[PDB]
Amino acid sequence: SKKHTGYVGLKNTCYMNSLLQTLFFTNQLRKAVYMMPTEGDDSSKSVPLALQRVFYELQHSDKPVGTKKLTKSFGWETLDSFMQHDVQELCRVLLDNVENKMKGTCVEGTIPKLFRGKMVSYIQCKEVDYRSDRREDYYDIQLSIKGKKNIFESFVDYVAVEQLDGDNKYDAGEHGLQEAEKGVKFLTLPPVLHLQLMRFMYDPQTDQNIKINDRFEFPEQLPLDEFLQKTDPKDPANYILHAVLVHSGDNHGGHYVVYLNPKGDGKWCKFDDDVVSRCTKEEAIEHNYGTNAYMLVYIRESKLSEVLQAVTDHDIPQQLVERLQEEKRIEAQKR
Ligand SMILES: O=C([C@H]1Cc2cc(Cl)cc(-c3ccnc4cc([C@@](O)(CO)CCl)sc34)c2O1)N1CCNCC1
Ligand SMILES: [Zn+2]
Repeated sequence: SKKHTGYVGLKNTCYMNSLLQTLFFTNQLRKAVYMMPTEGDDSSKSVPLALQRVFYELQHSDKPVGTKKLTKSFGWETLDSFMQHDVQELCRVLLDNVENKMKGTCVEGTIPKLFRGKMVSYIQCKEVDYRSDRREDYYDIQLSIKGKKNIFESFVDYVAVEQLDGDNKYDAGEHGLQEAEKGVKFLTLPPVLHLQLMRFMYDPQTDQNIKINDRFEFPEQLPLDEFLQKTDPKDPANYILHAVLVHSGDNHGGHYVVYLNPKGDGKWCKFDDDVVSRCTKEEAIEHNYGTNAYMLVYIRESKLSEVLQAVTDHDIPQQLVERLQEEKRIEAQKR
C-alpha cells in the first residue's frame, strides 16, 4: 500500500516482481527508460514500452501494478519459462532490450554506465615467458558461497590464483605442456553492482542440482579496493547495500520477496508482491542469511546521488503520458 510506505507493489511470475522493483528504484535507469523513443512501437510486442508502463504505473498508481503485458512482450508467459532461466538471465533479457532501444538517442550508453564493469582473465606460465590475457566486460557477478562465511571471502575466492600442475598443466602449444597460474582480476567495478550468490551446485551421486541453505553474511557498507588492481584515492570502491532478493519454501514453487532501501538512507521496506510494508535493517540484512538471499544489489557511494537522483512526473515525456492514459481510459470502459 502507498499510504504507509510511499511505494506500491506488483501483482502475480516467480522472481520478476523482485527484479522489477530493484530496477525501478535504480532511478537513473528509470529516467532513461522514460526517455526511450517508443511512440512508433506496438503496444503488445514492445518490451521497452511494457517496462515504461510498469515503471509509469509503479510511480503513479495507488493500487498494485500489472505485469501481464510485460510477460507477453518477451514470450515468458508460462511458469516453466521462468523456471528454466535464472534472475541474471532475466536481467540480461530486459536490459539488452532497453540498451538497444536507447542506441542512437540522447540516453544511449545508460545500461553500461550503470551496470558494465571490466575484468582481466589471465594465464601466466611460471617457468617460461608466456602470458595470455582477455579483457572481458560484465554486467553481473555470480559469487560462490559454499564454505564461504561472507562477501569478502567470496570476492577472495573469485580472484584466487588457481595453480595448474601435474595432471592439469597448461597447454602452451609451441612451448608445450607448462606449469602455470590461472586467475581473474577486476579492473573496474560499476556504479550499480548486481551480485548473485551461488545457491545451487552439482551433486554427482544424484545426477541433479541441490540447494545450499548455508548462512552467508553481507554488510551494509562493502569496501572493494583490495579486489581492484589500480585503486583511485579520489574515488574509493565503497558500496552501500541497496536491495536483497530472497527465496523461501521448496524449489518447484515457493515464495519470492525483495527487500529494498530505495533512497540509500537505511530506511528499509519489504516488497512481498502487492503488500509493500516497512521493516528494520535487521529483517532486510541480518535475518536473510540462513530462507536464503540469492541476489544482492550494491550502489557505489560516490555514484549514489546520481544513481538514486530524484525522479518527478516532469521526467516522463508528454507523448508517453498521453499514450499510457489513453490505454487506461479505453481499458476501464469495456463492459
Ligand atoms: O530452483 C529454482 C527456484 C528456487 C530457488 C531458490 C533459491 Cl535460494 C534461489 C533461486 C533463484 C532464482 C532466480 N535466480 C537464481 C540464480 C541463482 C544462481 O545461484 C545460479 O544462477 C546465481 Cl549464481 S539461484 C536463483 C530459486 O529459484 N529454479 C530452478 C533454476 N532456475 C530458477 C528457478
Ligand atoms: Zn543484473
